[PDB]
Amino acid sequence: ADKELKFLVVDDFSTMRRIVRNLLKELGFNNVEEAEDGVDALNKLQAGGYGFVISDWNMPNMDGLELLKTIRADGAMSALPVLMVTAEAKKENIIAAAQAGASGYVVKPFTAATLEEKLNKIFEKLGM
Amino acid sequence: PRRIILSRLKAGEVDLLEEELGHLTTLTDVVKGADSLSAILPGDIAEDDITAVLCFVIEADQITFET
Repeated sequence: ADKELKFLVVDDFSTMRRIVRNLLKELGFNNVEEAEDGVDALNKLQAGGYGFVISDWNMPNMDGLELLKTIRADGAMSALPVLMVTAEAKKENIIAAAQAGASGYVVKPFTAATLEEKLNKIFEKLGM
Repeated sequence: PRRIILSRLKAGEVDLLEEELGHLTTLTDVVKGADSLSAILPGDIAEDDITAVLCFVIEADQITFET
């Protein structure tokens, strides 16, 4: 529940990144960064500082899961929370996310009120 | 039949986990105790995988597979 948590809003789409941003806003979150892909993100992540990957499932060069497995077979990034943002609540996504090691999932578009609740539980389970 | 027993749930979690298990599978005999949720389990997911997703909100030992 850090209203400053560094959200790597990994998504290749700007307006969404913007309302996500504005809702985070009406809810009080204002610290949001944008990335456009997995190599970019992996490159970006090969850097560091990222705490929450609000990663859209899909991107070019390397997607959400390769991102996630490479993230996982690699010594250094093996345990980052990745909130897979998904357009819809689906099981295999939910499970593959689970077997390759993902942290949680959410469905857009949400009201300020909903985004509000999901964040709460991951925070909960990871101990945040 | 394997019964899943989800022991030890939280306020609104009953409703919510009810809501989450509700995404992976379907729960019957939903005993919404003040804090518990038992329901019978279908077998539609490898034990090893149900384990894996509930594991997004809950843990491996909160999970028991009995008959």
